[PDB]
Amino acid sequence: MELTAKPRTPKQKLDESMIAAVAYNKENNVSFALDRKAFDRAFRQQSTTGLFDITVEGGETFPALVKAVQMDKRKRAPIHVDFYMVTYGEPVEVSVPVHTTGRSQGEVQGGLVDIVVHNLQIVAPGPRRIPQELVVDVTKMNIGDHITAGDIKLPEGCTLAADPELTVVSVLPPR
Amino acid sequence: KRTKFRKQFRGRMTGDAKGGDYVAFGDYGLIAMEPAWIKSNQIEACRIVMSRHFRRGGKIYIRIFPDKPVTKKPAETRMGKGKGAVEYWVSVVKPGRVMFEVAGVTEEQAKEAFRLAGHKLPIQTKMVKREVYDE
Amino acid sequence: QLKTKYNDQVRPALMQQFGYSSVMAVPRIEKIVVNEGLGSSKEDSKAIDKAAKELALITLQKPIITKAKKSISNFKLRQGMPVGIKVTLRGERMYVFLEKLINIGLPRIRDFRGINPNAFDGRGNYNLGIKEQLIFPEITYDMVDKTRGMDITIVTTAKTDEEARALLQSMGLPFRK
Amino acid sequence: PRIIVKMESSAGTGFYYTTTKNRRNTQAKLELKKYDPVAKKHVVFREKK
Amino acid sequence: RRKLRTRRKVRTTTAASGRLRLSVYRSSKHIYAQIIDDSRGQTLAAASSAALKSGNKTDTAAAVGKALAAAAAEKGIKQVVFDRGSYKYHGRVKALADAAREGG
Amino acid sequence: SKNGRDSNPKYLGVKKFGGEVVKAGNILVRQRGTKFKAGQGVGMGRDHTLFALSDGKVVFINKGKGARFISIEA
RNA sequence: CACCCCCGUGCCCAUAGCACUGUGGAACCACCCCACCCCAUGCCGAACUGGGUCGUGAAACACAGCAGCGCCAAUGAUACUCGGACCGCAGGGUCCCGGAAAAGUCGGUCAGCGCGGGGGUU
RNA sequence: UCCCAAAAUGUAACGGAGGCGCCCAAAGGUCACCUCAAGACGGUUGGAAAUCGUCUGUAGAGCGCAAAGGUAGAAGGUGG
Ligand SMILES: [Mg+2]
Ligand SMILES: [Mg+2]
Ligand SMILES: [Mg+2]
Ligand SMILES: [Mg+2]
Ligand SMILES: [Mg+2]
Ligand SMILES: [Mg+2]
Ligand SMILES: [Mg+2]
Ligand SMILES: [Mg+2]
Ligand SMILES: [Mg+2]
Ligand SMILES: [Mg+2]
Ligand SMILES: [Mg+2]
Ligand SMILES: [Mg+2]
Ligand SMILES: [Mg+2]
Ligand SMILES: [Mg+2]
Ligand SMILES: [Mg+2]
Ligand SMILES: [Mg+2]
Ligand SMILES: [Mg+2]
Ligand SMILES: [Mg+2]
Ligand SMILES: [Mg+2]
Ligand SMILES: [Mg+2]
Ligand SMILES: [Mg+2]
Ligand SMILES: [Mg+2]
Ligand SMILES: [Mg+2]
Ligand SMILES: [Mg+2]
Repeated sequence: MELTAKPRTPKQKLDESMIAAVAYNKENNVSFALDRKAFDRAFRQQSTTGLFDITVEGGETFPALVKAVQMDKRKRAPIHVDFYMVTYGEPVEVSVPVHTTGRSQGEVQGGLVDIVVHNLQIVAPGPRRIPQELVVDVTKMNIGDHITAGDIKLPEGCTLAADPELTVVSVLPPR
Repeated sequence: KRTKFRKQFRGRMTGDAKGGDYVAFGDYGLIAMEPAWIKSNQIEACRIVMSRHFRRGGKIYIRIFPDKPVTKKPAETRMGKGKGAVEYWVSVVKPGRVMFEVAGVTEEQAKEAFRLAGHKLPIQTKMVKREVYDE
Repeated sequence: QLKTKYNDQVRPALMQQFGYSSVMAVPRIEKIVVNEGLGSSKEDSKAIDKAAKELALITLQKPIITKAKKSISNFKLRQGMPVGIKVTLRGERMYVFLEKLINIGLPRIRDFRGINPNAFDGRGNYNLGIKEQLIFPEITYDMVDKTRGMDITIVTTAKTDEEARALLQSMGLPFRK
Repeated sequence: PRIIVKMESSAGTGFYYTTTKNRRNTQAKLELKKYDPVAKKHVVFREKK
Repeated sequence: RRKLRTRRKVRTTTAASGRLRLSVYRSSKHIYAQIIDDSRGQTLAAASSAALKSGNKTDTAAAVGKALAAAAAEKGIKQVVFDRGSYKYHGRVKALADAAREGG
Repeated sequence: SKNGRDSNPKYLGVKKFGGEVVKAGNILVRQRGTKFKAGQGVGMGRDHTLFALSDGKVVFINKGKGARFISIEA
């Protein structure tokens, strides 16, 4: 993720594939321009549950995590992005997608599986280690049943920041 | 459709959409690209058409809701009374606001239901997928 | 009368149960409260001025009337009317009523084997309920044949629900098995 | 209507009227106050008439 | 609740008058009876019972009153406003006033 | 029920403003309750209008939302 | 202001407040202590209150730890908008120049300043 | 009285809402003292809601009526 320039304050930010952004933590807080194509080609494949290292010209490569993007309503084009500086140890309240595996009852004989919460906010005390996904096997539950967060297994030392009892997936009756 | 209590009269102004969150709830959605009023007539028409394409399905929210009383005056008269009663409620819809939202169907089988819904609505609209997560 | 006999049972309550750092940490009784509710049949001034007289004969205190507040209701409830007699009492005026109730009152219900056990508050505070007032020799049944009841609240310190098992046990109150 | 009324006040042997009368709702027959006529002293005002 | 003391420490304004405030503490056997120029964050002429007063406890009333009046007459202080506290005004705390202007 | 009704303007508002020299008896703000509160050097009328007792430079005090005061500095 | 610590009373005017919590004890404070009378409860010394030590720091209060709750809260980008100049039949939109939130994320804090009095290391 | 009314005041419409033509011998002066909704457990005939009792309780009440402002140190509730 090479960066040519880091503009100060309101600048040209040409629509020649330039996106404003920042990265910030306790100490340093840098500057703007990125790249629409390289960013969004990277932002899809790295979700928000994982990092990539950017560097303005000169030897300053440095870890960062995508956190909050801001884009054009009345459009779908990203305009601005926030990065948080990775610390290599302290826990970070990373979001994690909830996926699914297998065919449940209803998925064979009845209604559809429903991911009632697409993204949990587990604390995951992991520097480099993050869960890019979170698989939830459903071949068990029947119509009317719903898996809550208490039995959403959390990989390798990662506490849940949500309620134990809140519903996360729920096979639902047809129609 | 109609709401249960109110006040019952209003007005008119416009600017671009405040809170149109993309895809909460569903996987896929349709999204207005022009400002308009939209009728409970037209919302329920989109409902009744998309139900037929997803028969026993059940994957349809309506994150949009008629709300504004609007008041055609009686048909004979010169200007003079106050206002007519309301006929027909409408919800405002600014570009980039999401209106429709299905989940759990193949793209093409949802894209076709959105095409059928967009021929019933008074605005140009777009069909979309996923990316952004706010909070 | 019953004062040190109270205090010669609370001091043993210090011992066999727990081990508080302080004699002031001990469970103890604040006040006994009596609430007649004459609004179940509110006379315009007939019995309502009399029930205060009988409750006052019980205690040597003049009852206050807990009048209704706004809150008009299904059973037609204009605000200002009287609805409930109340007498709070403490110390010497109180322990006479309490020994009088452990004495000839509570034991002499026709159907009696103790009151509801160990279910009062999340705090240790407690509350007794009277079935009817027909358990007295201070009134003759022949006159007011349709005599009513009353409701008592036994106020006490305690942080723990299991620490209520002294205000009644080591004081002279049976409770159910 | 009428209930509240106007009512003149007359000094205990003075003159000075003052005519600010209030309700006949609860003051069924009462009406006495005090304020000064032409003698300096505040005096008794019988508000009969 | 105690809302009573704030109503009297407001009821006598800070100074729209130039007078002086005289806040007692007759909640113990520890009365302080201070004199306060509220315009400056300063206290002037206190009269504690706190060092003995010969073991008089509510009887000290007159003694702390005359000790205040002696402490303040020495400094040129003759305009008073008697700031009560939580307290009523009849006996123990009333005597501090009766003694404060017998000899103020 | 045709409801053509309404009520004459009430010239409410802040009259004398911050840093204006004033006089005794000047009316300094008009209000319904006590949006601005009396304060030192400043009285308050029966209709809750606060107004000067002394002459001079004026007020400026506003930290308490719902606790804002007018005053006069000699 | 030699260092602490306590009682009263102010400025500030939740970055100082709550909860979980630990320390405190006859120096101060507080509960318990008895009340025919001063005084008093629309019943009750629970409160006012009038006479006092022990007893206990239990309760309350004081002070520490604490960032789970609140409260404060950037930078960046926006939203809007003074003035300048335009597009669309219209609903509505754009460009230049300055001004610029709200919410959120980074974070920040379980305060800071007085005055008088009391007892301490004797 | 409140929108409209374009963050000063002002501002039309056979625009949109709603009140007044009174009350109060105390609902006034002052002096003193109390602090409200609402919910949860537990309680005599009442039990969704009488009344008591504990805990929560910037207020979610109340202020003679319409609304708006304001109000917890009270204008609210009570006595001399
Ligand atoms: Mg417009
Ligand atoms: Mg617009
Ligand atoms: Mg715009
Ligand atoms: Mg939003
Ligand atoms: Mg009409
Ligand atoms: Mg202190
Ligand atoms: Mg010691
Ligand atoms: Mg006592
Ligand atoms: Mg303690
Ligand atoms: Mg505690
Ligand atoms: Mg900025
Ligand atoms: Mg312009
Ligand atoms: Mg044209
Ligand atoms: Mg300019
Ligand atoms: Mg600009
Ligand atoms: Mg902000
Ligand atoms: Mg945070
Ligand atoms: Mg602390
Ligand atoms: Mg000091
Ligand atoms: Mg205006
Ligand atoms: Mg204007
Ligand atoms: Mg005109
Ligand atoms: Mg109109
Ligand atoms: Mg008052």
